[PDB]
Amino acid sequence: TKPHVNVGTIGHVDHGKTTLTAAITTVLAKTYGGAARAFDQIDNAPEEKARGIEINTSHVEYDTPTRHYAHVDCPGHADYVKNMITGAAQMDGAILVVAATDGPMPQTREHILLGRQVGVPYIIVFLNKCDMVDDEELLELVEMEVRELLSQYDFPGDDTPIVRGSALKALEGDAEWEAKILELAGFLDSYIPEPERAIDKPFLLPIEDVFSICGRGTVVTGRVERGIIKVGEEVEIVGIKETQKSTCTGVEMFRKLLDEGRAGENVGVLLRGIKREEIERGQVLAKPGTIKPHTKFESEVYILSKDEGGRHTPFFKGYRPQFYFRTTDVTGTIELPEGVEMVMPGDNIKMVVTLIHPIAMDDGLRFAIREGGRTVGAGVVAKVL
Ligand SMILES: Nc1nc2c(ncn2[C@@H]2O[C@H](COP(=O)(O)OP(=O)(O)O)[C@@H](O)[C@H]2O)c(=O)[nH]1
Ligand SMILES: [Mg+2]
Repeated sequence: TKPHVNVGTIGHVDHGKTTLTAAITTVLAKTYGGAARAFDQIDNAPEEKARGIEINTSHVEYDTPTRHYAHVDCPGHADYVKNMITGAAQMDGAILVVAATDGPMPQTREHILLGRQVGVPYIIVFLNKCDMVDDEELLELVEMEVRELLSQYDFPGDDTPIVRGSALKALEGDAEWEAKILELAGFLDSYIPEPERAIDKPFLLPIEDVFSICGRGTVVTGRVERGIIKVGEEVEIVGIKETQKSTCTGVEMFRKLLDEGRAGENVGVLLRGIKREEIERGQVLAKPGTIKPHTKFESEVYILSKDEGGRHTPFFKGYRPQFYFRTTDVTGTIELPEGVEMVMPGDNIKMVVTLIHPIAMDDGLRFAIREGGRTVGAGVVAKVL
């Protein structure tokens, strides 16, 4: 029915993220129905588990007349880091909360940096605690500082919606301040475009298995990740080996002959021309010229602490783990930042990875770092080199 959008509040400690998350739920419920959530209920965030990594995060849900929002608010800076790198749902947009009394702070910069790194596509800013500021020239100064900050990290600072308000006075009931929270909900709907449906994205099928039907040819199996493959359409086999071009000669679902295969369907794609021996672990079927194979990439990664089931010892320059992209582990070489000799468990770093085999890759692709068969960390492709 109504579109679902994943948002969240980012910004420095005590700028007003939780108060704002409360005010959003409260004002939207007071204006056009729903259940209002108190500050206390969002503040003491429960602990969530993302494959062994522990993250304190509050998941609040609210509705505007057209959209349904799944909103994340975390207590500490460490949770934001973990959540942006491996968190359950990738943000479609973010609300950057900036206290007009403090202006941009170290975590303001960090969240903006991580946001682009991790591929958060839209940022709306709520200039909080304006009830405390009597100087209009001061508000303009903070606003200009925030727009400069966003532009520094490739966000369109000059075109970013900035709402001047007070999250506390709005949670309190003050109509004049409650208007500004409605203006913010308006920007969520107008500035963040409708999220792209999996079925409307270019066709991609990560290859889970290969078989060869007698007389029909090679069958490649998997769950259609995105788009639609119709019988007769041209396809590319991208991964370890040099990219191959073929044609979908059939689509099968447990004996049922389909004319097409859509996103979320477990399907068997027939390829006339391709031989079984040409298909390798980690290959992908995709709409020709929509994905490129790469070996070298820049990534933002988090290494599990011993407590999270990860290693107890640090790793060094010579570390060569397995990178689990979609279907298989691929061994990679690591380049640590200038001056970094070792990486401790529980740390996050910028890692330049060189895979032994190319992998169909785009910025924003998430992966797992495994040493045995055990997860030692998680990452996101920031830049494809
Ligand atoms: N003056 C003023 N203080 C506010 C406002 N919103 C929140 N605060 C207060 O600032 C403190 C920090 O708020 P909080 O949401 O917990 O910050 P967070 O850690 O960034 O989420 C709390 O004691 C709030 O009541 C506001 O609009 N104006
Ligand atoms: Mg908070």
